Amino acid sequence: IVACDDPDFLTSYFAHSRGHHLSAWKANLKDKFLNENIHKYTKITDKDTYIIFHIDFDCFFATVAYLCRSSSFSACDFKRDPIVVCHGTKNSDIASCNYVARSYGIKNGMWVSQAEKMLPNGIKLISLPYTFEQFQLKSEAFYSTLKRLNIFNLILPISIDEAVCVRIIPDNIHNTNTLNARLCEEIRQEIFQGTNGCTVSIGCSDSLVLARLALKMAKPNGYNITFKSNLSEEFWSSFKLDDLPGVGHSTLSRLESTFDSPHSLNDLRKRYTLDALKASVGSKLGMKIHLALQGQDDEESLKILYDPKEVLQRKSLSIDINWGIRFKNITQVDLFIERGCQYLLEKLNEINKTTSQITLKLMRRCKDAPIEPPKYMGMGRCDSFSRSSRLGIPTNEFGIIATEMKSLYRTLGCPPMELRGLALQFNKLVDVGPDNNQ
DNA sequence: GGGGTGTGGTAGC
DNA sequence: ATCGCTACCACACCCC
Ligand SMILES: Nc1ccn([C@H]2C[C@H](O)[C@@H](COP(=O)(O)OP(=O)(O)OP(=O)(O)O)O2)c(=O)n1
Ligand SMILES: [Mn+2]
Ligand SMILES: [Mn+2]
Ligand SMILES: [Mn+2]
Ligand SMILES: [Mn+2]
Repeated sequence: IVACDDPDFLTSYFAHSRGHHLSAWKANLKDKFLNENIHKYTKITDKDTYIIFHIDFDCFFATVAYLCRSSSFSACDFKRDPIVVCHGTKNSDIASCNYVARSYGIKNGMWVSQAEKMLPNGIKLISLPYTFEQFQLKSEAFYSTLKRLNIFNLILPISIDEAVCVRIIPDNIHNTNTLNARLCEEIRQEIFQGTNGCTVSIGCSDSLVLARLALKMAKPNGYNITFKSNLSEEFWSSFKLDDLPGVGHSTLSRLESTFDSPHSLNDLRKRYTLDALKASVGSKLGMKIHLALQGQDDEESLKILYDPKEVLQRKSLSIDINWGIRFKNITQVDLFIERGCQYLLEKLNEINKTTSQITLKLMRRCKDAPIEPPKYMGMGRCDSFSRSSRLGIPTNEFGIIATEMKSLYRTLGCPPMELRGLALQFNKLVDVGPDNNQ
């Protein structure tokens, strides 16, 4: 048990934070792509016809945590009991629930108390601990399998549990659905054996947006092949609005009142005009949502195939800590700001870059929000503020960066005990070259 | 036109 | 108890 003002707080919070493990796994996957394909150039051109295999583990954490469960859960049955991965018993986020749990309508992200209340009496929720190293190991088996199979020209990290895999079809050869239906089976089986029992689902299409939607139609433990020539009302009607890329809870809300509450992608499909759509959710987002409702990708999304190196290169670096923030005085806020900058400088140095620009974001307790929110150590309800500072010459100096960071907090005006959350960023990054003379 | 900003949206949760 | 993390783009304005 470690308070925010203990020198050890950052290391411990990161050791238990599944969100931190997720972002770091993500980040390490993107660097290994940039080292593996440093002199390879098997990227996607417009001269290429390609198919997208979008591959993802079914209830990833839930599965790995069950497969590696301690002897205390030996009798747990993974297709018979609702299983969640979580820290706690009340206001603890469910990082992953199995599909037994999803029948009762439990979702990823809910709290244990909120998922328990949806089970009928006589049904027990099972809560497995996080198994972070096993998550990492299993993922490694997944990416090793994909590359070993020798059937993709580009393998794109999406996640600890996801990749977009591109196969180029030479125009001599002729692709068919039984050929496709059957790479899927090879992939699913090979990953199953390699992961010692984890299952993946695959969506397969001539577009990223259709492979994403197909992947969702395929889950659990299955695969869906849906090309643009296969589109039907039956397809669109099997999706809700935020199933679509580019649609989070706010865009979703905006669409639901500009178009008389569409309930399936088919509804939205038949009721929308491009121009009312732009005016409702924003023009660029609206042109992507319009493209997506036809199965076609956007130019912003296609870049990941044409220059995946430029897309997956890290253009900023940052930490976020919005849990357990309870400082009493400014001296403690500064020391923790200092310990954050040193951690970020460690990351900046491992990648041999400087930063031109930093940013501090913070969360401040809303004036009438309780000082302790329902969630233990939660941020509670907060307004956020941020400020940025452009540094003269790019640097990796702790003196300069930490001092400007503490000044950006001194400037935002937030009393130490109203602090509930901190974010520390390095924005513009420069590679350190061989010349360093003025 | 270019450059900047803080806020807010999506994505991967 | 409980561990609410990162990275990118879009936008509405301001500057020269
Ligand atoms: N709100 C969330 C969503 C996901 N995760 C973690 C746990 C997941 O196991 C992992 C992968 O995310 P996915 O979106 O792929 O969800 P799942 O793999 O758990 O289930 P599925 O993809 O079959 O729907 O990310 C989390 O911690 N909090
Ligand atoms: Mn998954
Ligand atoms: Mn996933
Ligand atoms: Mn959505
Ligand atoms: Mn997901």
